[PDB]
Amino acid sequence: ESYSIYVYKVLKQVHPDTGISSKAMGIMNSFVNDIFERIAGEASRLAHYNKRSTITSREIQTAVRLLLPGELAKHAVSEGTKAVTKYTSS
Amino acid sequence: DGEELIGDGMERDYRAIPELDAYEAEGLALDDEDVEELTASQREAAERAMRQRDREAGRG
Amino acid sequence: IQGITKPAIRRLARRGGVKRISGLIYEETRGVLKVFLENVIRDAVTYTEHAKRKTVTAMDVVYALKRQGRT
Amino acid sequence: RDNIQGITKPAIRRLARRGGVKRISGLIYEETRGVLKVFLENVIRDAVTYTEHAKRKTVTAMDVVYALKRQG
Amino acid sequence: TELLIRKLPFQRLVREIAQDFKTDLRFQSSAVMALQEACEAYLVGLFEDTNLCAIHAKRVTIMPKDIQLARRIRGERA
Amino acid sequence: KSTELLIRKLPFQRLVREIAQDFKTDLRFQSSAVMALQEACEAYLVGLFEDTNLCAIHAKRVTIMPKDIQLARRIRGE
Amino acid sequence: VKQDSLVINLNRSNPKLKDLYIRPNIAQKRMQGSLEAHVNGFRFTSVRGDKVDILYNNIKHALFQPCDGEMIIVLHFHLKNAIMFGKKRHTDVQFYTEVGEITTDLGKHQHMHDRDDLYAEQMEREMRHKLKTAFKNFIEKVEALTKEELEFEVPFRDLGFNGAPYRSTCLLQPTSSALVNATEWPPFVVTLDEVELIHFERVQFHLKNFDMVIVYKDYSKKVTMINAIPVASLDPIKEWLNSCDLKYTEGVQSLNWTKIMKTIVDDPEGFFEQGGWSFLEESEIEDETFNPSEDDYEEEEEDSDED
Amino acid sequence: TRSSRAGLQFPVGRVHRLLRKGNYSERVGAGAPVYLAAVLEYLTAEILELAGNAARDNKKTRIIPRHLQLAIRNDEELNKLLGKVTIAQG
Repeated sequence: ESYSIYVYKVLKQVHPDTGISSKAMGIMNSFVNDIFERIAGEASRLAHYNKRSTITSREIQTAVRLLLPGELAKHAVSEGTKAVTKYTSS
Repeated sequence: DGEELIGDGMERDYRAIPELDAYEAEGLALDDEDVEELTASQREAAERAMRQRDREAGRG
Repeated sequence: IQGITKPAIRRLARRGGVKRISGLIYEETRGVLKVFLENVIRDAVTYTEHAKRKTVTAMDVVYALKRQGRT
Repeated sequence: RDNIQGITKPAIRRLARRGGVKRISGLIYEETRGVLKVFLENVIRDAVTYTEHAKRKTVTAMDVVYALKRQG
Repeated sequence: TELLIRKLPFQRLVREIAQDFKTDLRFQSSAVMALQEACEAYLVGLFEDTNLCAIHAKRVTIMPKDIQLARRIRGERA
Repeated sequence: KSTELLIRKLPFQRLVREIAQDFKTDLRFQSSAVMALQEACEAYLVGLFEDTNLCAIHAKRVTIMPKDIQLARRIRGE
Repeated sequence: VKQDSLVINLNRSNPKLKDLYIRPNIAQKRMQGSLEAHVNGFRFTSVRGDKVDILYNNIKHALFQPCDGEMIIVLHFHLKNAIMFGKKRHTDVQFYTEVGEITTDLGKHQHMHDRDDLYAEQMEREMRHKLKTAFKNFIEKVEALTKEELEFEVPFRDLGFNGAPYRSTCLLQPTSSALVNATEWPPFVVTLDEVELIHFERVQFHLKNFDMVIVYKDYSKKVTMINAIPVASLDPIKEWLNSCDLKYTEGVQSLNWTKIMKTIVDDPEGFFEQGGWSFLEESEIEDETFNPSEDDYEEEEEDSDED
Repeated sequence: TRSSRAGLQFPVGRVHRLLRKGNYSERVGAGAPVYLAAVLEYLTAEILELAGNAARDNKKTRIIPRHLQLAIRNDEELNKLLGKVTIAQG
């Protein structure tokens, strides 16, 4: 639905003194929905490319490295790997 | 030979007139009415059939 | 019926930096507008029809726009 | 210069013979080489990613066609 | 605000072209705004390409030939 | 399936090695992969040359020039 | 406008270089000749004998564009006063030399010898070397002869941009004290120290390019509108705008410059009496701000997907 | 509370449930939602950083649509990625 609270929290994380107008907030929701749907469609296609009946984090890493340009791809797989090594640490 | 757009005459086309810079409520859903969007399977089936008849190009 | 105001086309030309148009471009622009409108409205009405209701929402519009590459 | 500059002129003129191409000038060679390098890098990025995430080091034709149909 | 094409004629043309294919529609205000804005953006892009083509041909005047050439180079003909 | 005598295979594979050294070193290709690469490359180049000739002949000139190349790229988005 | 008569010195040998096509053409047929440096001005001659006199003090900017990266090498001259020759009055006069390109022969009668692998690009590179070496010698020799009265200028091609100021699109190249493009005749020249401010038009959400307005320090001259400059050249121009450090501002609307200059010419006092160039720089009512007290009550609904 | 185990603010479990709700594939993996929320939080944080810096150079607290436009315009890796979008006003 609306993912406004998590965006407000990361906004407080990077620049706490800032806020956001509601129009820009709905545009943020639209953008995050669109990019999530693009990467999810890419992952659903890869659920058939590599023949796996399930989707692992390698597929999401591939989708990130494909849909993104040079710097952002590596700079996002970094955060992905940090969070997955955090979840694998129980 | 042609018309002009730089010089005199541009500002007249930007005039604010209320009866034209507004919308109308014919065939418009009331804001009080609640409407639910598509499910995944519905839109996937619709777009699959749509691409098939886009190769078809029946109408025309 | 081809109801687009001519100064709207002039404003469109100005936003694109066009300088000298002829007295014939208006019909071509109306035709291309109708060309794009018919396809996008066909996609939107199909999305509304498979939703099992008769209401056209902005979400249908963005879903129709997503196919071309504009989100 | 690079290690090697690219493809030869008669290859480009045969490419032109296959298009409706008429009256080729003497500058299109270098621009063709540059745009070829740009587009080749754009596609080989995806090709090598597809081969590396297919858990192998052999780049087959299937990865190539996957990349071509993804770009669209 | 100084804006582009006025809302009412575009909405009327959209309704006419929409009733051409289906009857008895329910519209949302945001949907019509999205239609108008997306059409305006795509039209500005195509106008910019058309001006580039008319400038390439050493002419200061724009003609529909530039429109068709831009549309075909984009790949939008069928 | 007629895209053959345009491009010599030797500079093609030399250029494939020059581009493969940049991103991932020591990868291997089958011959079918190379043929598919060549087919796709010649297809895109002949399409772009068609568009370039369209733009050049649109310029009231019959000669193809780098301005037509850059115009076709910028409409295509390269 | 009058001119100065050119004088010849037979006491010593003067600079000389041939194979320069003149532009613009004196007769309607394009024509080639030779060029010599003298005591007070450049003497351009040809096989017909067209005596083109270009006075040294009459040269505002001496332009040179080389033969690497472009098929034609150009020696361009901008005059203070336009001169009449061949019944034609010209202000910018260039002389150019070509290297050689094929223009046709694409399979209708194309010989097989392109596949003979002559490797003629090495000969082309040596020809380029000979032309650029000869031009370098000519430029140093004329620097010696001029006593450093005037100075030539070579453009920044690497950090140039694509622009369409005239009816035709081209690529514009900044120089030390000018922005010029003599390749696409009619040549475009402008001097940097003569421009007060630059105004950019049609900046918005992603568009292919933009317009740009050059506003001169004087006002009886129309502002020069350069259209079709890509977004990729937006800030790089600014990287050069802070080199000579001239003021630049942006705007979205295309401006009525005819009326701007008319209002400037008729009554100059009132324009600076209102601030000067101060037209180069509610919303909450028009745009609600997100209320930081609206939240989703539903939590811990993640559920378990097991091992 | 697997979002605390993942170490990032985004709702990994909600991401997983919306992935299997879209009926993209048969099985859905245990590690994909963590990586997906990781890259989503990274991109949200980076774009919020860009928007906040634009708001600071504009001398405002809130970020409006124009701040987002000026932030992605001065980034070739978001113009070459998501320069093909449509948002003007509301």
